[PDB]
Amino acid sequence: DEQFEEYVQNFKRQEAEGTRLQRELRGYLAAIKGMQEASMKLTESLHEVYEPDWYGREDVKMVGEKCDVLWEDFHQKLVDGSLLTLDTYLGQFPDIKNRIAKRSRKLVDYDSARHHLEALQSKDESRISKAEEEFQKAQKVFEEFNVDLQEELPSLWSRRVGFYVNTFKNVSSLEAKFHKEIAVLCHKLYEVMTKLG
Amino acid sequence: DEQFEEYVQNFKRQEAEGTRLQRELRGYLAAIKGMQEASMKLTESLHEVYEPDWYGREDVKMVGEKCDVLWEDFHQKLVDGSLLTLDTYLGQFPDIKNRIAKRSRKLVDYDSARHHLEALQSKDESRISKAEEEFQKAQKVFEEFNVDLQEELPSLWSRRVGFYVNTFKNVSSLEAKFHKEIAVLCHKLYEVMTKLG
Ligand SMILES: [K+]
Ligand SMILES: [K+]
Ligand SMILES: [K+]
Ligand SMILES: [K+]
Repeated sequence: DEQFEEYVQNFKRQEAEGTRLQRELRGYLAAIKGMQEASMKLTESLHEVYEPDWYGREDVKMVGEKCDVLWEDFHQKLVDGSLLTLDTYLGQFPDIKNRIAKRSRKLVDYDSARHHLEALQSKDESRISKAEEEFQKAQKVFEEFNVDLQEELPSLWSRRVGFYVNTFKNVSSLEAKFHKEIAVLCHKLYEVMTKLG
Repeated sequence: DEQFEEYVQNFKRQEAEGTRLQRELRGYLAAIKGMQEASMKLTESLHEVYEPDWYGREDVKMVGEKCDVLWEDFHQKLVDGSLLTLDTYLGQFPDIKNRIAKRSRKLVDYDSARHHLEALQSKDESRISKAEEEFQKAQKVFEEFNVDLQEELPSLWSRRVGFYVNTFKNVSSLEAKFHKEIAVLCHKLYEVMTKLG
């Protein structure tokens, strides 16, 4: 009885952790959009202070071009990857929410239909059998909602540990390939600057 | 005469390019502060979803720690380096601005004192000599402002090309060392995640 109240405390928590992760992942993606655009303004002012063309304009426009492409693709891979995966995972929660509440009421109706056992503690056989049909009906409805959730709540909580683990794995790996690749483009820009000065 | 008007058009432009570069460099630094804090929130939610301690918490807290240090130091090196250098360079402009205007008026006073040559086209010797003292005085004042600026305006415009060049050199080099170093820390996080899953 109290074992299910423990599954609810675990569900309501797992839901908060997940919506918090979505918030902070939307915060991280917005900031990446912010450094991309801010970095692009900086490269554009360089392109203005370079006319006509001196000591490698073709190796400045190319660097500035594929830098924007790296930022552009990295943001999108996080949007279409780890953010979408987290949205679909959180979409599981509103239906389970409605059913946890439905079961709770179906439990009251079961316990009210059951406590009406005073009827068979006199008896009117036509009213006993009428109450039996309303008790058996209440027991089958409660057990339909309860049987499913008793499985689904500890089964969602189990895939929780490996869910946060897989999200951060794919994020850190997209980061690593973006930072390792942009570091090279940044170095090419430096090497073109040293050619000038 | 018109050669100095060309030095002013070059000064007023060089001032706009510089204030624009400061704007866009303050934009780039603000966004870096934004990705640092957003990345830190993301690592903090990981630290929450990790209790008690499993498959390397000491190699997650360390990664998250020195990631913040890289972001922290990179932002500061741009603040104390290339942004300060650009602020001090732009601080040269308001005084030169005041003197370009001062000279322009001193030129009118010179030309008004000079055009008063009609006095020696009759003559009153006491009024000629009085006008001479006011013409010679106006010529020495104009030439004091003009001689300096005739040097200082093409001398500031010359250090312009190599100024933007040195700013972007130091920026791209701080970027490159930050991105190359964070790419390694990001990879360590991935390697600790794979250990778990
Ligand atoms: K863009
Ligand atoms: K840049
Ligand atoms: K901080
Ligand atoms: K991260």
